[PDB]
This record gives sequence, C-alpha cells and structure tokens, in this order.
Amino acid sequence: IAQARKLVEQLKMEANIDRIKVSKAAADLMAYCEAHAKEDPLLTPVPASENPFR
Amino acid sequence: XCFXKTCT
Amino acid sequence: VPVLYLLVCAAGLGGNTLVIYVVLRFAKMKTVTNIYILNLAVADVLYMLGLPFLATQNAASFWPFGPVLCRLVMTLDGVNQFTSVFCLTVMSVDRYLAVVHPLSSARWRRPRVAKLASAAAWVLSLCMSLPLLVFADVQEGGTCNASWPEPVGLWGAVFIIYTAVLGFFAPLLVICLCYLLIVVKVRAAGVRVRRSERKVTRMVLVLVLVFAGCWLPFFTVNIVNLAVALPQEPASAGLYFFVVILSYANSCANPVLYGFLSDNFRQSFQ
Amino acid sequence: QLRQEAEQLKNQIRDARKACADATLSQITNNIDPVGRIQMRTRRTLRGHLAKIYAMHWGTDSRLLVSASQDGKLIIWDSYTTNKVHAIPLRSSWVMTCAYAPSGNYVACGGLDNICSIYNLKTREGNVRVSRELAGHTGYLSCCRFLDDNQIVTSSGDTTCALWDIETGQQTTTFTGHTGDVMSLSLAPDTRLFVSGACDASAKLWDVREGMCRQTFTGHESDINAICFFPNGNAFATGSDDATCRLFDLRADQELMTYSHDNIICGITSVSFSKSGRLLLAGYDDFNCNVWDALKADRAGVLAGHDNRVSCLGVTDDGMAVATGSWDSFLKIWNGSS
Amino acid sequence: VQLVESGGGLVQPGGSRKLSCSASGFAFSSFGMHWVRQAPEKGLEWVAYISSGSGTIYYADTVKGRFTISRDDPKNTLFLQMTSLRSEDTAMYYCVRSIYYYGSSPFDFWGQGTTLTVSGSDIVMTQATSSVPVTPGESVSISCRSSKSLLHSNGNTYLYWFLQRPGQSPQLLIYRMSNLASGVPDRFSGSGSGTAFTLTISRLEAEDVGVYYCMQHLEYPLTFGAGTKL
Amino acid sequence: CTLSAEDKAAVERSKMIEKQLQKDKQVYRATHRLLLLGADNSGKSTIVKQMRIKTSGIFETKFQVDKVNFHMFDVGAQRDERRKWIQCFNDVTAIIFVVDSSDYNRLQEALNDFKSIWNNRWLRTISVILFLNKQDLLAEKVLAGKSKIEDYFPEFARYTTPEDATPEPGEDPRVTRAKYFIRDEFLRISTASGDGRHYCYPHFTCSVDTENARRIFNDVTDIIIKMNLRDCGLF
Repeated sequence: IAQARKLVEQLKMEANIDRIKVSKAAADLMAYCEAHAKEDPLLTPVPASENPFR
Repeated sequence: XCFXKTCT
Repeated sequence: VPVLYLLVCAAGLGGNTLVIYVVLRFAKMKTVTNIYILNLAVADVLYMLGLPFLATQNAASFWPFGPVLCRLVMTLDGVNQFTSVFCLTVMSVDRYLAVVHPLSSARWRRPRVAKLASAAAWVLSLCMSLPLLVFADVQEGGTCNASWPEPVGLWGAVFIIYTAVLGFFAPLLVICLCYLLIVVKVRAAGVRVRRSERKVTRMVLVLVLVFAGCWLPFFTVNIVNLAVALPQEPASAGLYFFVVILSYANSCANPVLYGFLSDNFRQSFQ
Repeated sequence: QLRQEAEQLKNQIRDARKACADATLSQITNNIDPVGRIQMRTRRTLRGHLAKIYAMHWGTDSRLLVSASQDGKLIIWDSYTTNKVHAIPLRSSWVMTCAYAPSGNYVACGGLDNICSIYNLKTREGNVRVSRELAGHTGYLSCCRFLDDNQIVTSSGDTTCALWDIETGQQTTTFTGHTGDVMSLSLAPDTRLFVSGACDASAKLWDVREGMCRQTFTGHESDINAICFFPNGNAFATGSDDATCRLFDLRADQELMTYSHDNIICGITSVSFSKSGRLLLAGYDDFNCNVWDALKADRAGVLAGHDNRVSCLGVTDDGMAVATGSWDSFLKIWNGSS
Repeated sequence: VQLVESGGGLVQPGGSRKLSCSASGFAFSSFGMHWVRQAPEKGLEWVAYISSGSGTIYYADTVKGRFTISRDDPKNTLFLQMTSLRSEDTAMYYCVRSIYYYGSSPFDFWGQGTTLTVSGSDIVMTQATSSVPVTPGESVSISCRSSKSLLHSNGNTYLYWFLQRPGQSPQLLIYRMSNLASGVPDRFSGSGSGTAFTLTISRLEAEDVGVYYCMQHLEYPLTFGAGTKL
Repeated sequence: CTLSAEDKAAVERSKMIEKQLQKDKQVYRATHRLLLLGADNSGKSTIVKQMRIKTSGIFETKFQVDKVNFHMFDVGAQRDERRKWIQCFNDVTAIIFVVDSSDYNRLQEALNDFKSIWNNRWLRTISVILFLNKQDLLAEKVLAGKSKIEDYFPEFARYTTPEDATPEPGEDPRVTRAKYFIRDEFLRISTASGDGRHYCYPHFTCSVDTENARRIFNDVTDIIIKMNLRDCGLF
C-alpha cells in the first residue's frame, strides 16, 4: 500500500516545471560554437615551432 | 670422368 | 629433358611467395617463432634460381658467355644451398628448450637473441665456399667447369671429403636425440591421469623420413665414384642426370609442411 | 484502483510533450558547411605494467597523470620526459577506480572490497602512507569522485548513493529509487547538480543540498555504460550496449539526434568531448576508435589499431593532447598537428 | 630528525685522524650527504659529496689526493679519513643532506660540528655593515653580482640565500630566486634579473638581526660569497 | 649534451627504480590461481575447512604440495545476478563445481545451471573439474525401500546393464550401481559443442574423505603441459 502512495507523491512532485520551445533552444548551441572557434588547436593546426610535443 | 655437378 | 626442368621451377616459384607475402601483412613479427620461417623462405627462393643456367649448358648445347660469368654463377650457386641445413638445425634446439625447460630458459627466449643467431648463421656459408674461387679459378676451357691449378691427385680427394663431412653427417646426429626426448617425456605425463601420442609419433616419423630420403643418395654416389673410376658409356650420363634432378624437391617440400599444417597460422590466414 | 490513477497521471504527463515538437533540428542545419577529414600521429609510448589496465586520470596542471593495473600497483609519469616519479604497492588486487584531488595533495582508489581509500604524499620523512578507510556499503563499487578536499561522492552496485565527510568519517545523505545496478556519474561545472545512470535504461537528476530527484529519461532499450556533460552545462550524452548514442536537453526535455551505421555490430565503452564542443569521440570493442561530427552527424576519421580491447580515454584542460589505453599493457599519446 | 657527530682533538704535524656521524628518525637510504668547513675568522668552503647509490664521487682541488669518504647503509653511519696534516687545516666542519626530483627542495637540514687543532666563477658583494633602527616601518635591501649568466635553455634560475645568528647554525629561507620555505614568515620577498639580484625585508622585528650569504649551483665546482653584517 | 646538472639525478633515480619490477615479475610467474563455486546443499565449507589442515565480500586460502604454492578464492556477499562481474576471470587456470546426488527432487536445477555456465561468450578456453559427494546416504537409501527413481526419471526401466568398462572397486550388490546413470546424464551435455579447446574431468568423493589434494595436481600438470604443444605449433 505504501509503494503506491510513494509513487503517487513522486508523480505529483514531478509535474510542475516550466518549459520552452525547441526553436529557441536550437540557437544557443550555434552561437556558442561560433563564439569560440579561434582557440581550438585540434580544429586548427598550429605552427611546428610552438608545439611542445615535437 | 667427372667432378662436381652436371659436369658430364 | 628441358620439359622436366621447366616443371620443377614452375611449381617451386609460387609457394614461397605465397607464404612470404602472407607473413608480413597478417602475421606481424612479434615472437621468436616467427623469425626463422622468414629466413627459410628467403633461402629457398634464392636457391631456386639456379637450374636454367645448367639447362642451357647441357640441353643439346654448350657454354655460351665468357669467364666473367662462370666465376660469378658458381660462387652464388654454392653459397645458397648450405644455409638450409643450419636453418633446419636451429629450430630443433629451439623447440626442445621450448618444452623441456620452461622456466630455466626464460633469459634466452628474449627477441634480441634470434637476430644474432640468424646473422651469425648467414656468414659461415660464405666463409667456407671461398676455396672455389681463390685456390682454383673457374677456367672456362672445361665448359665452365673447374680445373685445379696444382696436381689434381692430392687436392681432388681433399675437397670432397672435407666438404662431405660437414655437409651431411653432424646435423643428422644432432636432430635425432632432440626429437626423441620429447616423445620420451610425453608418456610419463600421459599415463598417470588416448588421442595425442599417435599424432605426435605420426608427425615426427613423417618429418624424419622426408628429411633423410630427400638427400641420402648424392654423397654415396660421389664417394663411390671417387673410390674407383667409371667407364665411358651413355648410361653413365643418365645416372648422373637422375642423381642430380632429385635434389631440388626438398625446396618444394619444405615450404608447405612447416607453413600450412599449423593451427595458429591457419587461423591467422583468414 | 490505484493502478487506474497511475495510468491517468502517466497519460496526462505524456500529453504535454507532443506540443513542444515545434521543428526538427535536421532541417535548420542542412546549409552548414562540412568539417573535413582529419589525420593524427603517435608521439610517445609508455611500457611497464605486467597485466591488463583498467582506469586512468589527468591532473590539473596538465603535466602529471596516474594509472592503475589489476596486478596491484600504481605509477605516476612525467609526460614530457617519460620518467617515473613514484610507485605504491597495494593490499588488494581487484581494483576498478581511481581519482585525483584538485590541489594535488591527496589521491584515492578502490576495488571489489567496498572501500574507497585515501593516501598522503607530503611529509617531512620521505614515504607514502595511508590515512583513513570508509566502510558501510553492501555492494561492489564503481566510482568515487573527489569534489572538494573534505567531501566525496560514491556509487555502488546496489542502487543507492551516499555522501561522506572525511573528518568524522560518517555519511550525511542517501539517495534511493533505482531498481538496477548503477555504473557511472558525472559532475557539473558549478558543483550543485550531477547525474547518473543504471542498467534499468533510465537516467535521473539530483540536488546536493536538498536531496530529491527532479527529472527522468527512458530512451534506450538496453544497457547503458557511459555518460558525459557539455561545457555550457545544459546538455549531456549517453552510450548504450546496442551500438547507439543519443543526445538530450534539460529545458526542452526530449531527444534530438541519433548516430548509427549498418556495418557495426559491437558495443561502445567510452565517450568524451572537446573544448569547443564541435567534436565527439568514442571507442569500441573491435580494437578501433572513431570520431563524429556533433552538428552534422557524420564520421570523419579513425585512430589506427591496437592489439586488444580498448578501455579508457581522456582530454587535457588546454586541449593539446589525448591518451588512450588498452588490455595489452601499453599506452600511447596523440597530438595530430601539421 | 636529529644528527650528531664526534671526533676532534690535538695533533702534531704528520698525523692522521678519523671522524664519524650518526643519524636517526627518517629513511636514510633515499638521501645524499655533503661536507662543509669554516675558518675561525673567514667564510665557508665546500669539500666533498657522495650519492645515494655510491655511483659517483667528487673532490676539490686542494684535498684531491689525501681525503677519502665511505658509506655504510645497514649501520646508518658515515666515515671520513684524513692523513698528512698541515698547519693550515684548523677548521670546524658540518654535514648536510639533499634529494632531487621534479619540484623538490634539495637542502633543508644542518647539524653541529666538532673542533680540530693542529700546531671558476667569482661571486661578489660589499656593504659589509649598515645601521638599522628598530622601528617597524624600517626596511632594508641587499644586492649581489656575478660574472656569468646563470640562465639555462630550460628556463630555470639557480640562486639561494642563508641566514646565521650568534651561537647557532645557519638556516635556509629562499630557493630558486622566487620560492619561500615552508615555515618562514611571509614578510620576506625576493627578485632579480639575468645578472643582478636583490632582496627586500619589511616590518622588521628584533629577532631579524643576523648575517647573510649566497651560493650558485650551475657548474659542479661550488663557490661562496663573504657575508655582510647588519 | 644540453642537460643540466640536476636532470641526471632524476635519470639515475628512474634507472634505480626500474630494477625491482623484473624480480617482482619473476616471483609472480610462479603461482597458480583457482576459482570455486557451489550451492548451499553442498559441503563446500566442510571441504575447505578439512583441506586447511563483516561485509568482506571475498575470502582466500593457501596450501603447499611438493614445494609448490597454490591459491584459492571464494566470493561473499553479492546479489543474485552474475552477468556483470563474471568478466574479470578471463585468464584463470581452472574452475571447480560441487553437487548433492542424494536428493532426487532438486536435480533439474543443477543441470540447468551447468548448461548455463558451459556456453558463455567469455569462457570458451577454460576447462572444468567436477566432484560428486555423499555416497553413503545414497547407498543406505538404495539398500532400503520406500523410495524409487522411476517416479521421477522415466527411461531408467529400459536402461541397459552397466557398461562393459564399468569396474567393480567394491563388493556391493548390483542394485547399488546407479551412479553411472547420473554420470552419463552430465557427460551427455558436455559431449557436444566441443572442438578440442576445452575438456572436463569427473570424479567421485565420499563423506569427510582425505587424499583430496593429490587429485588436482595431476590434472593441473596435464593441462599445463597441453598448452605448450599448441604454443610452439607442433600440435
């Protein structure tokens, strides 16, 4: 009897969060990826002189 | 007569 | 005559190439066992090139070319063949140590050791074949054969005996005891605890029989000839031809047995 | 009676999610330029272990690292010069996890025995010695991560997690609710939230101070092994045994993309991200590692071969090096620059 | 962590003597040793060295052929032998320890000495004496110079400082020109350049009075400066 | 070279550190490991205690025969499922399995468990050794009445007389010879799925018996011998 009561309480607690549309969310990743493209060594090779691992 | 291999 | 000579080369050429090109791509060299098979194939394939020149020199025709090539072909022909006996000999001791003394021989199983052994083995063949060029040149007068620079009576007997002693006997003595000890050992372990001992006996018997049969005749023929002179008659040349043709089947028997009858090589062959 | 109410509530919850599917993210990125091919090369190799290896970790300074083996030994290496610093024996052989402290003063490890232990390095006398032991669990451990100096989190095969305090060595909070074995967990940039997954093919979210769950996901249909976060902190990805990977969001609360190919049949073991989040990496059982495009969902390279199974991966903070391990007792490092 | 030595006495020209030292309280096998001596009214001098594994030995020019050193691990004891003494060997001796690895601090400890009676690069500093009030606002600084560049391609610079008080052994303050010891207060500060170095002290207190020294550790032949009063 | 004075000290330190590992490996390569399994009904604990002469999770035991060291392990508190942690034993020497032949009603579960263990993806190259126990109760119940096997396991009535190779190590009535039937029901399953990569060894045991240690040694030696022949490539 207690298990069902606990499940009902959990379900009641879960159901009151705010939401947004996916169209808005889709742009944040694009902006973040565009912002930090100039300091990615793996994406853009670097001159041999400054490589510690040469 | 012969000496070695295939001489004869 | 030439038809017989074509077939041996045609059969021999491809077998070594198959295994030698398979080894590099799939069975990368990372263990001691994989090194001696490398040298064996190279030795056999390099030896297999000899017959056509001798075919040209007796196939109803006599020696073209001059002295420049006579004293170049013979040296390599002689040097090539001797490596095989030592290459075969080493593996027996290797496998004996691999099964009779596991822990006590851990030091000598490191990869570095095999390279030194191969390099050392590769030298004595050149070290021993020099007399064939330095003491007496290959005088082309005798149809590219050899004629001694000093009284033949003494040196002719010296050459054959000293070559034959090292060529045949000692490795035959070496191999047998090593191959016997493993079979001696197996039974005691087997008894105390069906299918295996039969296979072991079969394998060992087959590899000893082939090895001995592929090579027995030639030295006996040469010794008998040295003991007493032979008459002049067409059967004499036929005897020599038959005695010589047989020797080349060993290089075609060798690659298949050691190569394709092992389970691990078969599994890695895919 | 109660079953009907539960079904009603489940249907009511399901109803809302249909309206949020405003658009498909595939259409809004078809015009983006591709990335291209990538090649990398090996730089250094490290020998030494007598047996298979399980786990490894990086340091904050990006120069030091630690590795573990199932032969009962730990080694610390210098990356630039390839020199060994310290070696420590153990009392137990079955070990699975290790971690590094942020300040570089403390280290911990664990194994089948339900204890994640700690060690000290700095003393007037020159020797490494043990400090404390924590017990109380009834199942084999999976991971114990540090966080701050005086706090630590741990997970166990049994479906519960707890928090500890080193000074008094007693627990303070416990989390329950799962019905299957727990495998992995990951922390967030700001240390207030974390996630974990279990064999029930479901995930959850937790709060540290409060101690109550908030959200759940159920996508996969098979076992789940790996999970990782995104630099922004609002997204994460998971891997499964059925040879599939999926992505999720926290504010939208629904899946976005899937990556798969028809030629692969084996599973996945590890996953990690890069600094800018444009690239994704994963390993497989078949002795191979692959790389993926996070925005276009296309493969773009391979990382050669190994002689046995591959286990672990890691990226440094500055993003200039990456290392890999396997069961063949050897380690390698890649730079990949031209 | 304590160290004690014994020996000394009175000898006549053409004699021989031996010295010994004992240690306790730490792992002995992981540390090297060194020797140092001092004159009645002069500076310090370096003598010898021995490594942990007994694989390297080094000597000075003046005593290259006469003096010998040995180690014994199981007994945790050290020995030194001398022969063919001369009139210019009246000095007091000291012992030091060292260890090396990434981020390590070589010199940390010093001990006492015993008395005996018989009957490359240059480093430069001046300003032998100076006046100092006791007011807290008072601040002082010192300088020194060298004759060669100490910078290496790696990027590290080697320079050290020491302080001595009446009737007591010296002590270590700073290493590698930018690092402070564990227990030293934070008032002290230091800086330098390619061939010029400086020290600064603020918020003076009574205990600070003492004498100071410096040393270089680039090429094995080691040299010391003469200290300055305050 | 361009090295400074201080680096050579670190190089020497690493060189000195490197040595101990070879001796450690040399010591390591001279030991064997075994794994043990069974059920509650079996006398596993009794066997362990006789052979010797809170939430630990694992237990260990040691013994020596003919100046040879052997190690044995057992598991403690764990949940029912065995799917996940089984992987760790990929490279162990051999496994041991114990069974109660007296009880008739609970025989099918043992067969099911044996079939389950035999065909797992991670154990294709590991052999198994099998022991049977508690013969005295079997004999006593067979001599008396009020029990029969035909009720539980049909086809025993058409079963033949004991095979021609069955020996007679003791003077007992022919009815007592029912052990061979059970021995053939397990070997039947083990017969198939084999292609020479793993083998099985059955044995009989009695209550509180002795000379149990000698038995494992011969099988261990034979198994060790068999591997080297494949290693070289001569078999």
